[PDB]
Amino acid sequence: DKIPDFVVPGKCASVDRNKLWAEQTPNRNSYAGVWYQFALTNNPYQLIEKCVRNEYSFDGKQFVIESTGIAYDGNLLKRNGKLYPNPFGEPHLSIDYENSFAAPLVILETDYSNYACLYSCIDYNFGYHSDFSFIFSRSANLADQYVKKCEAAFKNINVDTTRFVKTVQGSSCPYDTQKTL
Amino acid sequence: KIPDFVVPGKCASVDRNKLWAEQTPNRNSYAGVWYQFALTNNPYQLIEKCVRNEYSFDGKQFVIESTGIAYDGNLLKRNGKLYPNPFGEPHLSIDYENSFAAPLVILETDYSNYACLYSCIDYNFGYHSDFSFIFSRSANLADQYVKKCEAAFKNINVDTTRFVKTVQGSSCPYDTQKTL
Repeated sequence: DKIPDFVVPGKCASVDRNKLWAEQTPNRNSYAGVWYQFALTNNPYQLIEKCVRNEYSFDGKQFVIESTGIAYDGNLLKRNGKLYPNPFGEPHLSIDYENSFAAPLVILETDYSNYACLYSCIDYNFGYHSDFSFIFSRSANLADQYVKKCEAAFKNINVDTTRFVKTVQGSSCPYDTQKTL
Repeated sequence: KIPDFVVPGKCASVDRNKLWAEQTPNRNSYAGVWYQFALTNNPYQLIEKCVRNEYSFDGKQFVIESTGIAYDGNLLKRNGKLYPNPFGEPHLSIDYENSFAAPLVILETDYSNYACLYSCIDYNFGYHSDFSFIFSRSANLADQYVKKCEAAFKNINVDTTRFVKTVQGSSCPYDTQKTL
């Protein structure tokens, strides 16, 4: 039987969240600014297809996010999000978007000034999980040397990195318009 | 051949503002114990049988302790919260430990006997998944109340033939559950 490639046998991987939380908590401000989605694994919840540009502002307690790009129907779209600590005190963040749902998000690795590797995972009641991974860049392109760092990080928690698909970015994108939305 | 909980089209419009206006003043009456009477197929629900949800309202949100028999036959406790949607939208978020948070609308409730609850998420490919529940204040629920819920789901075009009854009653260790 065929199932989607983002439904995978087994339980979500462990991820040493307490380590990452302690490393990231004092650096929150540095995570703010603009991040471009360089690539992601197949994700049925993402409404923005191309030129995905995420603007993060940090208010000391959470990040407010303005995500923009071209939707699957070819129109420009702006979505409003928030990233805040998980409400039960677990050492991870919730990413929540307006008119959507919220999901756990771990920053598996970032150097803050070039790239970030992101990960979210959900267990089902029937012996499978679904995970969603992103590679984020501070610019429209990202050098092979940083892509490999994410690839290693994902490979290490057992994610099939052949699942990554590159997002359209670059001078074909109307970034100046997107920022006015 | 897709799961019966992946449905064509966009999530339904549900008159959330009308609901919110009704329920806001009555939040305290929504606390206490609610049994899951029936639900549509849900892959995120870890508790299979004897599902008992205890709600406490602290003024801003509800704190939830959900208990019952897991799919492996063991007893399970899950901690949840229910709070206003953080963007200011007129609905609630239901959020469970080591899970995710989803929008939750109470389509109808009389507080003393039943509640009909609904959650919907849209996909980028033109389909949605919705999850529906019938809650009761007792292990059983009279027919007249089930029917009110069936009417409310029908009104939003949910196919009520998707509902399955949850095991409750004699076979359940509620006394032990209360203890977890």
